[PDB]
Amino acid sequence: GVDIRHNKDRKVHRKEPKSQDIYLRLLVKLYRFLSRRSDAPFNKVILRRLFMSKTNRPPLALSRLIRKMKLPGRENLTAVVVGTITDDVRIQNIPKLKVCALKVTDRARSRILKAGGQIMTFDQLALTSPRGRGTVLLSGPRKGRQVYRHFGKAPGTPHSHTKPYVRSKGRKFERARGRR
Amino acid sequence: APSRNGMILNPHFHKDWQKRVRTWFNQPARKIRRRKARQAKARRIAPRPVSG
Amino acid sequence: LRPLTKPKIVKKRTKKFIRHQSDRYVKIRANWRKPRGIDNRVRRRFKGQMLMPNIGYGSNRKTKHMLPSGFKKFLVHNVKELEVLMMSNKSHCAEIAHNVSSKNRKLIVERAAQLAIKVTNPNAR
Amino acid sequence: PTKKSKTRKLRGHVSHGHGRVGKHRKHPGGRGNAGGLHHHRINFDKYHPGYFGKVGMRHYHLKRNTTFCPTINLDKLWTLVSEQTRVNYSQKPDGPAPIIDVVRAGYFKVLGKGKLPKQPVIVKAKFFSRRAEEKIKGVGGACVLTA
Amino acid sequence: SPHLQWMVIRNSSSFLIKRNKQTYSTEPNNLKARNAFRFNGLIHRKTIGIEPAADGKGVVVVLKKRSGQRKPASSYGKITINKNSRATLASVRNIIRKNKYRRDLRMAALRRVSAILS
Amino acid sequence: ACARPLISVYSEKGETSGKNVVMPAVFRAPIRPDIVNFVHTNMRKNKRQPYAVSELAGHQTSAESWGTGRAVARIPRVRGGGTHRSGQGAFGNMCRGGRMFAPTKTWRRWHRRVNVNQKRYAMCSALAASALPSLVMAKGHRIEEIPEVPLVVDDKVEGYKKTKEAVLLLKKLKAWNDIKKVYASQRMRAGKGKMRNRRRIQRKGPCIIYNEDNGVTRAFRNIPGITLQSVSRLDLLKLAPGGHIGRFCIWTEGAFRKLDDLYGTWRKASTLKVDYNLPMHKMSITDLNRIIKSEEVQKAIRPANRKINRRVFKKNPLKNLRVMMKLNPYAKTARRRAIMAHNPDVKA
RNA sequence: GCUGCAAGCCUCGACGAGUAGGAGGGCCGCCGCGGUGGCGCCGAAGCCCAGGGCGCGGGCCCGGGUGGAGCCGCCG
RNA sequence: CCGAGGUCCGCGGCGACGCCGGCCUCCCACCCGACCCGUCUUGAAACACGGACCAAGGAGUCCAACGCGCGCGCGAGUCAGAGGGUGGCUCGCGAGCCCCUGCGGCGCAAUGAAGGUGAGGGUGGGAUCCCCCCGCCCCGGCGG
RNA sequence: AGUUCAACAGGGCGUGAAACCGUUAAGAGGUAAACGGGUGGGGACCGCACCGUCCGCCCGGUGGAUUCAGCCCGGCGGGGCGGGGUCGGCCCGUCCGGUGGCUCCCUUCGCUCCCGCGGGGGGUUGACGCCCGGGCGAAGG
Ligand SMILES: [Mg+2]
Ligand SMILES: [Mg+2]
Ligand SMILES: [Mg+2]
Ligand SMILES: [Mg+2]
Ligand SMILES: [Mg+2]
Ligand SMILES: [Mg+2]
Ligand SMILES: [Mg+2]
Ligand SMILES: [Mg+2]
Ligand SMILES: [Mg+2]
Ligand SMILES: [Mg+2]
Ligand SMILES: [Mg+2]
Ligand SMILES: [Mg+2]
Ligand SMILES: [Mg+2]
Ligand SMILES: [Mg+2]
Ligand SMILES: [Mg+2]
Ligand SMILES: [Mg+2]
Ligand SMILES: [Mg+2]
Ligand SMILES: [Mg+2]
Ligand SMILES: [Mg+2]
Ligand SMILES: [Mg+2]
Ligand SMILES: [Mg+2]
Ligand SMILES: [Mg+2]
Repeated sequence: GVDIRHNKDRKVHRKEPKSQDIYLRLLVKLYRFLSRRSDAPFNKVILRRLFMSKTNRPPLALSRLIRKMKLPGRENLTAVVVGTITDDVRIQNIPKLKVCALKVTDRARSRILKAGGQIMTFDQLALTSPRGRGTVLLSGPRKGRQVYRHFGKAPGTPHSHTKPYVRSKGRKFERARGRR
Repeated sequence: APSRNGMILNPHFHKDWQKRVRTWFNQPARKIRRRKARQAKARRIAPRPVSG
Repeated sequence: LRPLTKPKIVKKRTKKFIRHQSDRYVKIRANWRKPRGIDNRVRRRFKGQMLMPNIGYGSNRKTKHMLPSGFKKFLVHNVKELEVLMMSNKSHCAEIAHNVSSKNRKLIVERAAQLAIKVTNPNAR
Repeated sequence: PTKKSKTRKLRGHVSHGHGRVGKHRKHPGGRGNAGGLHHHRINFDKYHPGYFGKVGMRHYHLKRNTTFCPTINLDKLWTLVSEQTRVNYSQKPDGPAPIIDVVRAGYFKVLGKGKLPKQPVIVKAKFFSRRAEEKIKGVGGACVLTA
Repeated sequence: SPHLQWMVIRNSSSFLIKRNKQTYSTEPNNLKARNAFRFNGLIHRKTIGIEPAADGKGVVVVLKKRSGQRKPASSYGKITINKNSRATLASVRNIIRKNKYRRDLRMAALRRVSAILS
Repeated sequence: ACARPLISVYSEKGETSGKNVVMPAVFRAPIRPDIVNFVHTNMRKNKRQPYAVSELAGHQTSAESWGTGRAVARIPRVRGGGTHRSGQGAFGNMCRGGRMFAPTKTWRRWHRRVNVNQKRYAMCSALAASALPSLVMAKGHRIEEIPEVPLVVDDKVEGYKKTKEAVLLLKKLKAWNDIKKVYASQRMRAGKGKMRNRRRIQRKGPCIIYNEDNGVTRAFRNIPGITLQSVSRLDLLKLAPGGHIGRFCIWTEGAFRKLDDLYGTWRKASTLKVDYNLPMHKMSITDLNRIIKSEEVQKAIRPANRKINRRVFKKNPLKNLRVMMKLNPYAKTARRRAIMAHNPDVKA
């Protein structure tokens, strides 16, 4: 026999979108052809995110997309995001965005188009930019869910700052012995 | 009973709740019973408004 | 009706995998069930005991489901399900179902002879 | 459904996924939240600190309609009016300013969290914060009250 | 959009036959009766159909027209070739190769002509 | 989406009558078989009646276990008497005539609710599949001779009042073959479903969507397989039978006009449904061969590597000669100087 | 020439014990429903067999006998 | 041809249900191996327990609530629930469709026992992308 | 003997499993019987030229037949972003030409109509229905 541990032979990486969506699996059939033959590091990152789940594809608000486009060097590039571009109602101006995403909400689609912008899809992106040139791949706040506020050391340890699971946030709910 | 991080549940199922359970299987038939009562009342007060 | 080729169909085991202690009891059918006891000889694969079906006994991928004649079996119920074997008639042979009547069974044999399709049970009634 | 269940793949395994040494029995650690201070103390003091004891005063007849006070911030303040209204008065800042009645929109108090666009605006709310009115006066506009 | 329609017919279809570790399709415009995006006959905009004639003599080469896309009654053209073995294979070969009409099913269609002529 | 041709309105007797109606945007909605299947399996679950075993079953007896002391198996046994019932197992699920394990209660979740937006999404994907020749012929309907896949007929058919006027129209539109399939499918159900008022089973036929019920429902009643539905109230369970999309629908001219107002194009929202519009497409160009073979993508991919590399079988370079000089060209020179060394030649 | 069921096919290298337990796959099996494709008094279900075979296996197909009215494949 | 793993452009006796073929299943013989399963147990072939045999039945379920992962719809919103409107119906349809001045639930603000008060970017690493120069080029890219 | 398609439906009578038993056929039996691996003997049922290594593509001669082929004329039908090929409409999306009236954004102003507040006309669009022989999209038929 051979002295080797088979504990971590399997690499747990999603190699196929767990969704049975038809249009999403067609984009996978498109970017798998580019991840093999285009020889561009952009298509290899879009292919991963087409597999990822909804929690690994968080929304991207307009304000969080506008600020990343106003950085120096993003003059006439595209804002690629594998997910939904939600609207940020507490922002006012839209500076002529050129985005490309799977879904765009009805208000975000209106504010981008009314400002003269352009909204694309991942099939049009692979048509005009097969190498992925002139793109700015963005993402949303993956650690922005309420679920991550409960993850930590423990609610009852020093320097925890972890949100405990309670039925209702009140006075008689876990504030007596250990919180003072 | 507890295993790891979770809520402290309080399911009030310590009485004999199985003897007092009301199933809403007559909910759609009760809409027809109420509606036919409004139509029957409407014909009884035909010249008068039905809402009251 | 010879097939496209007759390769050497080698089988790693021709016997059946008999269930443990199925020779001592009538209630214990010969259908294989994995022994899961704590002190079982077969499960612990002692020497001279009954063999357990592993994946190593898998037949060659080119000769799996291949009849001794070289063809592969396909169950048909009428002449419509037979004409799908018109193409690749060198690799697949038809087999008339058991619930068909002797009236319609003769029609499948006559139509299979025209399309040069082999039937495993030509004269079955 | 049951075809996707776990018991369908446990047929044949004796202990049914609950061990042979420690067999699955009926309540081996007490029912419900029992032993929260005796043999489950390590669980309650680690994930639910503050569970035992009293804290605060008792309000006997609490009516939630009395403490009803929904708040709104300055960033979402212009959501109570149309987007066209925010622009029709943005071009003419010469004194005509739109009146935003926060009370008639379902809110009571106005808080100064976000940034406000530099446009004169009159706000009607029952309560204002200190920084809420400072940002409205600085941008331009009044903070009138409503009972 | 054939690639969009294939994602609905690949597993759930009225013509799909799954048994004996095999998969066949029984659509009228399938050459090898194979379940694949290449041979499926009611999905593409250019499909080659080869069927025997009304009697035992002849070969009907059914081709899908260009204007007959959403009109099934006026979508297929029948071409009856009742000739010898070489003349029938030569006529079908020139229909596929010299018209560039479904040029990938060239040899697959030639082998179906010689299969129905016997 | 923007690929909407001009649909013609066939007369009640023959070919087109000159009336053309623009194809509503609903037929270009995203085709989502995973949405229609999810909604169907929750809507078809919503019409079923509850069944339950009586709570008194198994507990109608008074039985106490005999306990330890005798060779019985320590199970509740019926009280003494002079019957065969005395001494038999009473309560356990293993006992004959006893209670079942976990008796099926009548208050389980029979009904499942679906989001109103997902019910409309599944309806748009079911209508969009009724406009493609592939999805309808692969659904099972024999429409290989119908004049056009979206079968729009004149509003005169709404005034039909006799089945002879309805069967003749289906023979003119070549849709009678889809009904002859229904006759040949009428058979007997397999299993114990025949004892429960489900004896005879058959197949589905061409659905017919109308606008005004001036006799259309009663004119198409007695034809097996015909399912009539108003344009305003479309049930997904009858327009997508068994969860599969592609129901052959026969539309009326009046129902085709209102169909654009029920769900609305992408330019303007609907009117008969407040605050609703068609779902957007996450993929505009759904033709992979047009994107792969395009003029702009072929300039970014490498040439196809169609040379398979088999395993080079390793021969021993020490035993073999031609593979040793392949790895070491000097081996031929070192070998010749060694073979020649065994030749007894004399030097100076 | 051949395939392209891309959930497919092909190439290369290493590896393979296992109770308690976890996970995946099942064109393994039973009953019922919505679709769909059939079969049957020229003989269905069931049952029996020193008959011909398939799958590593769960099991399955065919032939013979018996039986006399219903039964099954695939997608959910 | 000591070369990307085999071919013979070599050959013989038999071929009528018999003198040929099946090796899995049936019966029998021999050689080697081979103690009875289940279960508790550090340890079971045990002088540990249950099991004479066969058939049928026989044990992880349903409801409420919670957590995490995943699929889907919409998105700072979301869910229409009680109920109402009905093809005047309703055989399938106690389904489905429609809209409630969306009441309300959960989120959009936290903190204090409470009165109450109430939220303005920098550094390092970083998928990806942008730009510049020098060579080659099948003018699309490649290499530094 | 007779009835019935059937008495392999003869009265607790459709189908008739397993345990168990009788009988017939075959074989064996001193170290309980069975079992795994290997082969041999026997048996019961099955399969297999008649040149089933004379099947198929092409080729070369021999010998019987060709509503006999290339080529040409006429009609029909179809293909043709690498046919653009010159002339033309039509549908949808979008942006202009706002080309003229209805909702107008809670748009500024005048005004019965009850004790300041709810009603009815005129002047101003990021919006529908029309028109452009006005564009634009490998957006379509
Ligand atoms: Mg535990
Ligand atoms: Mg632990
Ligand atoms: Mg075997
Ligand atoms: Mg052990
Ligand atoms: Mg286990
Ligand atoms: Mg146990
Ligand atoms: Mg335990
Ligand atoms: Mg213990
Ligand atoms: Mg428990
Ligand atoms: Mg009792
Ligand atoms: Mg005893
Ligand atoms: Mg009972
Ligand atoms: Mg049955
Ligand atoms: Mg293992
Ligand atoms: Mg059941
Ligand atoms: Mg024990
Ligand atoms: Mg113990
Ligand atoms: Mg002992
Ligand atoms: Mg005993
Ligand atoms: Mg049983
Ligand atoms: Mg937990
Ligand atoms: Mg009997």
